Amino acid sequence: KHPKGSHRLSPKVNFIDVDNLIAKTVAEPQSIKSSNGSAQKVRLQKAELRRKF
Amino acid sequence: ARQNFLGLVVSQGKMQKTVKVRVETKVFNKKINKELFHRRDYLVHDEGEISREGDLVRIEATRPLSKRKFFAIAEIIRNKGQQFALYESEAQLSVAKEEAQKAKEFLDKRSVRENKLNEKTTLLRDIRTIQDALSSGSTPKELLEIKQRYGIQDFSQETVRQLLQLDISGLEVNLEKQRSLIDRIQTRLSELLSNDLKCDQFLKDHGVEDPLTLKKNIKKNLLRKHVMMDMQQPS
RNA sequence: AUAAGAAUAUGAUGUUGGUUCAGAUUAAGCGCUAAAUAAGGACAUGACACAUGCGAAUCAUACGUUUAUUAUUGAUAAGAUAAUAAAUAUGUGGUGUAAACGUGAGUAAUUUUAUUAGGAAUUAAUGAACUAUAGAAUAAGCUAAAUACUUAAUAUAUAAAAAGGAUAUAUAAUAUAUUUAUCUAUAGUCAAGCCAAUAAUGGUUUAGGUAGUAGGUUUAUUAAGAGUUAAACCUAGCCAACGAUCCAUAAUCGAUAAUGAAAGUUAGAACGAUCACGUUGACUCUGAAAUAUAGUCAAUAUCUAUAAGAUACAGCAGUGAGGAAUAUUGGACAAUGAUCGAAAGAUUGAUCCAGUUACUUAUUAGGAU
RNA sequence: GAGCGUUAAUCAUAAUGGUUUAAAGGAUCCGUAGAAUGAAUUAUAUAUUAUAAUUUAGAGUUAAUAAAAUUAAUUAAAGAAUU
RNA sequence: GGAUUAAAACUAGAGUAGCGAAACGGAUUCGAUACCCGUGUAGUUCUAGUAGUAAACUAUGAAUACAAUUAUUUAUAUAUAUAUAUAUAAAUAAUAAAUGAAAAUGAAAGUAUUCCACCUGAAGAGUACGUUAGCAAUAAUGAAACUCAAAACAAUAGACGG
RNA sequence: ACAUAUUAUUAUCUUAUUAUUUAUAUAAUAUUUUUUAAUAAAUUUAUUAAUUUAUAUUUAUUUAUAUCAGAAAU
Ligand SMILES: [K+]
Ligand SMILES: [K+]
Ligand SMILES: [K+]
Ligand SMILES: [K+]
Ligand SMILES: [K+]
Ligand SMILES: [K+]
Ligand SMILES: [K+]
Ligand SMILES: [K+]
Ligand SMILES: [K+]
Ligand SMILES: [K+]
Ligand SMILES: [K+]
Ligand SMILES: [K+]
Ligand SMILES: [K+]
Ligand SMILES: [K+]
Ligand SMILES: [K+]
Ligand SMILES: [K+]
Ligand SMILES: [Mg+2]
Ligand SMILES: [Mg+2]
Ligand SMILES: [Mg+2]
Ligand SMILES: [Mg+2]
Ligand SMILES: [Mg+2]
Ligand SMILES: [Mg+2]
Ligand SMILES: [Mg+2]
Ligand SMILES: [Mg+2]
Ligand SMILES: [Mg+2]
Ligand SMILES: [Mg+2]
Ligand SMILES: [Mg+2]
Ligand SMILES: [Mg+2]
Ligand SMILES: [Mg+2]
Ligand SMILES: [Mg+2]
Ligand SMILES: [Mg+2]
Ligand SMILES: [Mg+2]
Ligand SMILES: [Mg+2]
Ligand SMILES: [Mg+2]
Ligand SMILES: [Mg+2]
Ligand SMILES: [Mg+2]
Ligand SMILES: [Mg+2]
Ligand SMILES: [Mg+2]
Ligand SMILES: [Mg+2]
Ligand SMILES: [Mg+2]
Ligand SMILES: [Mg+2]
Ligand SMILES: [Mg+2]
Ligand SMILES: [Mg+2]
Ligand SMILES: [Mg+2]
Ligand SMILES: [Mg+2]
Ligand SMILES: [Mg+2]
Ligand SMILES: [Mg+2]
Ligand SMILES: [Mg+2]
Ligand SMILES: [Mg+2]
Ligand SMILES: [Mg+2]
Ligand SMILES: [Mg+2]
Ligand SMILES: [Mg+2]
Ligand SMILES: [Mg+2]
Ligand SMILES: [Mg+2]
Ligand SMILES: [Mg+2]
Ligand SMILES: [Mg+2]
Ligand SMILES: [Mg+2]
Repeated sequence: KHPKGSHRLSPKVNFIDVDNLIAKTVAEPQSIKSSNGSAQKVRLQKAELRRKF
Repeated sequence: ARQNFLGLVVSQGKMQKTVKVRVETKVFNKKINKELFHRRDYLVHDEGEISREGDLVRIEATRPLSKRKFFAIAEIIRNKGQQFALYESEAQLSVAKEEAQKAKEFLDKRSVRENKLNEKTTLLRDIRTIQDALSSGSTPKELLEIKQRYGIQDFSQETVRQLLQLDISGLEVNLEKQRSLIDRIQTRLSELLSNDLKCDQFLKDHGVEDPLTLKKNIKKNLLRKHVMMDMQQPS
């Protein structure tokens, strides 16, 4: 018998799915939004570079 | 993984669900340039209270269970402590029975000796009446009684010789038979080995298959097993 | 891998044995002496007391407030409205100060340090503040007004939110567009809590110690285990001559410094890592995290405004004191960083430089005849 | 040598030691712990260790045979001499 | 940790011839709190205890493996043409080798292994203080400061010796 | 001996503050709630001040426990 209140087995290792990590962390913009603004254009470029990296 | 240690249970039954386990680890002592064993006693959780003092167990790290308890019993590698408890209980019953039997065999022996001390008749005197009545023809009722004191219904010269037999005589004949067997076994094997042809035949006669193709030790053992199967099984 | 001895006993000899010397070094002081330059250091002592000036501000594009001009209105000029250009940070608001800097008092470890390819309770509806993506941003009240605060609405058992401002254009205050902010969710990044194993000074002329003490069960509390805290009920344990308990002393350590052939020994100033503290003690609030250099009360000291007041230089410079002994009441935000701001920019005794001082290191300090 | 000296300190400079007679064998033995040390063969293992089986050279047990009359404790006696 | 542990000493009860701290006397001597003599108490003895100390010495902890000889005893065994002879151990003595400052050790003080105790200049000091134990005397444990460059052992050659 | 300073401890004494926990109010505020005046508007309704009613949030006093600190003892 293992101690009462304790888990008999060790917690399961968490294996990372790089496809899922990429999808949740650096997801692509869902729509091709209209970045007519100067600040919107700068942000779009920075987001694209950061996602590529 | 969780840190596991091997140790000997050194205390049990003093705390509820807790045992003390002695863990010895190997360390290097630079000062004396020697690999030493370092010892430490662990307070260990025993959920099932199965372990016993003297057992060899494996303890595994767990969550904090008390101020000083951080390990639990994970397996009984050797259960010498549990065996001690079982053998002690059995010994009490086993010894009581034997002592009772021996006490009854001592009182019985005492009674027989007391009974014999109540019979004034003595072996010498009784054997002097069975040898005078057998040489004179008189048959006083004492003889009939003597035929009950000893069970010797018939009074002949070959009945007093069987009333006075000493165990030593039997030992002397058993010893001669023992010596004969040993001497015969040795002479038989000694001769067999001297004659390889008679040896090869000997093995085949006793049921060996191609004894010729055998080693000295692999075949001398067969000869020894056979010579001791021709002088101890037939006798 | 790199390992040297010497002087001193004795009448003389051999040996034992201590003492001292030859080497290197310093967080050095002192005596005598002293040229320039470059670089590295500088209160180890009283966590003693401190005159004076500085070391934390910033935002006017959150809300208010104040001018000037022009136009319209006001049949006489007090005011109102809008545009434009300024002013206001002694009014309400936001962000910033849990860092950095300084110091080493406490701390010998239920707490601190170091280490491990350690662990679970198998750690919160925590994001602190950037990144990627998606969605949302509603109604009242209170204040003079609001991006203040309060109460509601709707948003992943379901719970739990919000905020507008600036600039254009079109409308008749509203709508779009741009720009900068607000809120929520998911992941990443940064970053937290808890536990084990092992190691960490001297004294036993400190030998017995312990009574929540050792263990079990249950509730409360927490994101979370556990006599961690609080409550209840049980068992009689737990530590200790391989040194318990107690006392004294001390911030710890390194791929740092010193020394040695090396194992080691020493230091812990300088460089870096960790811990603790910001006159002393406890407590509370906010918060993911604080017994916070905050707040509350008390203690000690000082001060002026005499108040249930303010201050506490272990921030920089500096002064008195103590001591053998350790420096300028300097310059600059040019560089690297940090905070605030949409930006323009503002602030920065962080920092960068210089000053003082042979404290250390290095170079030079005239060659041929 | 722009230092030199001196004081205060640190490291190094002999245990690749000793205890009849020079500092130092505990009065003696018994025996507990020892994180002290310790036989043989073979087979495994994760290996100078562990386990299992097996062995008798250390250490013991019981007899047999021979030998010896001491050392403890207790009780019972003797002797020369002395006053 | 335990047990045992000379002599002296102590606590009780017996004993007390001889011996004999002390004490009191006689001598010796310049003096004689001595050496010698006398009277001689405690003690020396026994029983029941306390205490755990000695130059308690081989000034040498215990165990195991091993190394060259001789002599002399002892023990066991063997043999005989019966009284010796031959073997294997122990003890003791003198040695080789080896070790050692040497004197010497000699089966260890040699060659090795294992475990325990103990030492780290002299003096202060086995003292002080504390603690534990004891009826007590005491026993165990056991420092530091100050001062010094000493201090000690074996051996050598002398000098000296009632 | 002892006179001092420092620290620690407590079956003791006093105790700021705080946390937790009691009891109380003709306590305050908001809402609800029962009525009652005054006032106002319109021609019943609203507002204000009271009373009744519960509810939540506070406040004052109060009970108990713990607590900085000081006192006494050691
Ligand atoms: K528990
Ligand atoms: K000299
Ligand atoms: K010397
Ligand atoms: K110097
Ligand atoms: K702004
Ligand atoms: K400073
Ligand atoms: K410190
Ligand atoms: K906007
Ligand atoms: K200690
Ligand atoms: K300094
Ligand atoms: K700057
Ligand atoms: K010696
Ligand atoms: K002992
Ligand atoms: K006498
Ligand atoms: K002797
Ligand atoms: K010994
Ligand atoms: Mg020197
Ligand atoms: Mg400089
Ligand atoms: Mg200082
Ligand atoms: Mg404005
Ligand atoms: Mg303001
Ligand atoms: Mg800080
Ligand atoms: Mg809104
Ligand atoms: Mg509003
Ligand atoms: Mg708000
Ligand atoms: Mg709300
Ligand atoms: Mg003392
Ligand atoms: Mg619990
Ligand atoms: Mg506790
Ligand atoms: Mg309790
Ligand atoms: Mg300190
Ligand atoms: Mg160190
Ligand atoms: Mg240190
Ligand atoms: Mg410094
Ligand atoms: Mg603090
Ligand atoms: Mg403080
Ligand atoms: Mg504070
Ligand atoms: Mg200060
Ligand atoms: Mg300063
Ligand atoms: Mg001075
Ligand atoms: Mg400045
Ligand atoms: Mg130089
Ligand atoms: Mg050395
Ligand atoms: Mg020795
Ligand atoms: Mg001895
Ligand atoms: Mg001795
Ligand atoms: Mg034997
Ligand atoms: Mg007597
Ligand atoms: Mg006399
Ligand atoms: Mg005794
Ligand atoms: Mg003595
Ligand atoms: Mg002695
Ligand atoms: Mg003797
Ligand atoms: Mg023995
Ligand atoms: Mg003594
Ligand atoms: Mg001599
Ligand atoms: Mg207190």
